[PDB]
Order: sequence, then C-alpha cells, then structure tokens
Amino acid sequence: TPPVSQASSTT
Amino acid sequence: TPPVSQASSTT
Amino acid sequence: VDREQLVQKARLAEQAERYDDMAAAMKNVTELNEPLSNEERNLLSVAYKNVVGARESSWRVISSIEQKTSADGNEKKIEMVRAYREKIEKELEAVCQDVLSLLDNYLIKNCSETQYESKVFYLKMKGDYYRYLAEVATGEKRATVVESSEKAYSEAHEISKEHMQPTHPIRLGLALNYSVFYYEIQNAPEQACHLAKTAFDDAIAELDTLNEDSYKDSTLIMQLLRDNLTLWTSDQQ
Amino acid sequence: VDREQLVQKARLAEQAERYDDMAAAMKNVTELNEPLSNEERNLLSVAYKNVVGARESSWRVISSIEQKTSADGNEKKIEMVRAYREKIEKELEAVCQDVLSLLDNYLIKNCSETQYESKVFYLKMKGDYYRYLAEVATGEKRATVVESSEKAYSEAHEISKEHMQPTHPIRLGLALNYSVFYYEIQNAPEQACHLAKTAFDDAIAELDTLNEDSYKDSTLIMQLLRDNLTLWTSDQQD
Ligand SMILES: *[C@@H]1O[C@H](CO)[C@@H](O)[C@H](O)[C@H]1NC(C)=O
Ligand SMILES: *[C@@H]1O[C@H](CO)[C@@H](O)[C@H](O)[C@H]1NC(C)=O
Repeated sequence: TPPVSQASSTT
Repeated sequence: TPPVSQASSTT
Repeated sequence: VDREQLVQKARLAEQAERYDDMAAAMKNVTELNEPLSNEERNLLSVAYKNVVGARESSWRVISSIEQKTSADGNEKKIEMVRAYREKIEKELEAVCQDVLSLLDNYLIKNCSETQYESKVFYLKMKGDYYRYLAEVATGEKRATVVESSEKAYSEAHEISKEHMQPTHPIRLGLALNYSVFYYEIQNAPEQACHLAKTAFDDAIAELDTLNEDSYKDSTLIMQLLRDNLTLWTSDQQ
Repeated sequence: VDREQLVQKARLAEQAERYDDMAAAMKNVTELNEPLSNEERNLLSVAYKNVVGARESSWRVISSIEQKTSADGNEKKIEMVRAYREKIEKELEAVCQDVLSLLDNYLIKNCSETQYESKVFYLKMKGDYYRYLAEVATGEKRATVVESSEKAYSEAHEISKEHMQPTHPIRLGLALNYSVFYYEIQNAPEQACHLAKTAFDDAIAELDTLNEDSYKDSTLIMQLLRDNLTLWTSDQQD
C-alpha cells in the first residue's frame, strides 16, 4: 500500500 | 513468438 | 555528442528501460549549464525517479530479508545481508545526492525570479529526493533529510499558492507529493489528508482554469489526490 | 569474504532481481577455482541468463527503433540510435564472452571424465551463449559463433545420449535449447522439430525412468518441448 504519487512534468 | 525455453539445473 | 543527441539517447534509454543510462544522459544535459525545457525536465525527473525507485524496491526486498534473517538468529547470514542492504542503500543515497546536486547547482540555481513554474517543479523534486533519503535513513541522518525535504516542499508550496492556478498540474503534483510526505514520512495523517483535500477542493472550485495543454494531467493528479484521501481514511480507521 | 558469503550474496541479488550482482558474485565463486555444486551451477546459469536476457530485450527494442528511424529517413537520429544499439550490443557480447570464459577456463576445463552430467550442463550453457551471440551478430562474426554453438550443443548431445536417461532434466533441457537453436539460428525448422519431437518421445517411451529429485523439472521441460513443436507446427503451415 504505497500511496499514489506523481512526477511527470507537462512535456 | 519466441520458442519456449529452460536452463535451470537441478537444485 | 551534442545536446540533441544526449536528449535523444535519454529517450532511447527510456524505451529500453535502461534508466541508469537515461539518468546519466539527462545529467550530462543538465551539466551543459543551459536551462531545461519542459520535455527535458520530464526526462530528467522520470529518469531519476525510476533509478531511485529500482534501488528502493531492491532495498525493501533485502531489508525485509534482513529482518527475518535476524529474527531467526543466524550469524554469517546477517553479516552478508546487512552488508548487501548497505550497498543498495549507499547506491540509493548516491543517486538522490546526484539529483540534489543537480537541483542546487544548476536547476534551482540558474532560475530567474519570473520562472516560478520551473522553481516549483525543481523545488518539488528537491523535496521528493530528500524524502526518498528519509525512507532509508534514521536518527540524525533522517531528521536532517526530513528537514531539508520539508523546507523544499514548503518553499515550493509558497510559490505555488502565490503564482499558480490551483489546477496547474505542477501545483497539484506538489500537493500530491507533499501530502504523501506528511502521511508517510511525517506520520501526520491529519495534515496529509488536509493538504490533499484542500488542494483537490481548490482545483474543483476553479475547474474553469484548466487549459488544453495539461487538462489531462490536472484531472489525473486530482484523481490521485482523491485516491489518497480515500486510501488514508480507511487505513487510519 | 568467504565462498558461502558469495553464494549467499548471489541468492540475495536474485531476490532483489539485481542480476548484475548475481553474475558477478557467481563469477567470483567460479573464480575460486573449485567445482560448482548443483545449486551454485543453477545460480550461475540463472544470473547470466537474466543479464544476457535484459540486454537482449533492450537490444531488440533499440534495434527495432533503428529500423523505424532509418525507414523514416532521418539522419541525425540514425547516428545516435545506431551508436546506442552498438553500446548495448557490446554489453551483451561482453557478458556472453564473460560466461564463455568461465565455461572454457574453469567449469568445463576442470571436469573429470566421470562428471558427464556437469559436462553436459556446461556444454549446453556454452551452446546457449554462443547462440545468444549469434542473435546479434552477422557475417563472419555470426557464422563463427553459430559454429561454436553448434560444436557445443553437438558435443553435449553426444554425451547426454551416451550417459543420461532420456528423462534427465539436463538432457531434456539440452534438447529444448538445441532444437531452439536449429529453429531460430540454423533456420532449420525440420531438424528443430525433429530433435524436439525425438527428445519428447524418448522421455515418454521411458517415462518410468523419472526420479523424485527432478520429476518436476523433466515433465516441465517435456511440456516446453511439446509447446515448441506446437508453436512451430503452426508457423510452418502459414
Ligand atoms: C511517488 O510516491 C512515492 C511514495 O511516497 C514517493 O516516494 C515518490 O517520490 C513519488 N514519485 C515521484 C516521481 O516523486
Ligand atoms: C530459453 O530460450 C531462449 C531463446 O532461444 C534462449 O536464448 C535461452 O538461452 C533459454 N534459456 C536458458 C536459461 O538458457
């Protein structure tokens, strides 16, 4: 159960 | 399609 | 090779899933001492996230093995397992320190006042990678990196609230990662839930501020936020 | 760092799926100049198969992009794509050569006349990695390694037939890989289908020669053999 995360800049 | 394969010796 | 070829090599590496090459390529690009475009920012971020992630996975698998191996009460075993976990741990730390050096000496550094989006993005990364270090650190080591991560997220949050729409994907991303920091690192579930909740509500309240270029990103991150708010509300109950 | 420390490190690396570490650890073990146990043999094989496999996968992906980029006609791209494919390619070759060096100068070398099982195992590996090279080579380069792979498979086949039960997992394993060699490298589907067909029938004809230690392996490999036959008897009708 990891929490959701993100890291993609707007390309 | 790869022909299936196996090479893992008797432990 | 030229910058264009380094970025191209970084795209090829991603396709092959050779993220070490991908990171090294984007590192060399960053070291060109020129600003980074949106695509390049993304490549660098994706590159180092996958590297640190790969280490993190291996680190957890071994660390867990180090747990049940010590419980059993073995000897020569704990000797090797511990030394291997430390190797992976050293690798993970070195990667983070690598990106962090890039952020402090190139990216966050060379940014001008008017470049608020970039500074928020980079400051978020800074918080992220200090967070990753915290995941494997303890005591003085952990408190110090938990501190740096905090400082970076906060400063990024200050600039996001002050210069960016609540729906801006970079602002939402910061909220997502920052709220994760509170829940997973700070162990502050209320604060975690609040930040994520507040962020989601703000975007919702200003749903009209979306734009063609990144509406997909915004909505998705908003989903991820609501997902955490739901994933945290059950786990804390 | 003891030998047992190395084998243990190899087991940990496998669980972390850090196969580079795994091979390197099993290489150091092998370089201790002492024979390899059944498990150690397995670890060494698994480690290097995954390393060579990982490279292979990436090599195919990039080589696939090198096809698109050239067909499009772009020039600046073809330069970097080609150079990157060659980087991966040189890694893959260096890995195989790394295994082959171990096989030629340690494992196969120090095998006594009575150790047929090991000799077939190591000779099968030798064939496998020369085969992996053939996949990324062309011309004199390819023909030569395809030749070395042939010699190795052939020698292992001879020993296995003369010293091993048709149901022996090592003999079956050899058959499987050798037949694959025929189909994929030699481009000889008939021989490939024949070897696999024969090997499968021999094991069944003596389906009673199975033993506790490796009945699972045998039956599994027998299944893989039949699978290939099925997977080939369809491509050879389209
Ligand atoms: C995704 O979430 C994990 C777990 O909290 C976090 O460590 C990581 O930084 C996030 N991903 C990115 C790319 O920041
Ligand atoms: C399985 O088959 C592939 C494809 O021919 C071959 O490259 C590989 O060596 C085989 N696996 C092992 C462990 O030898």
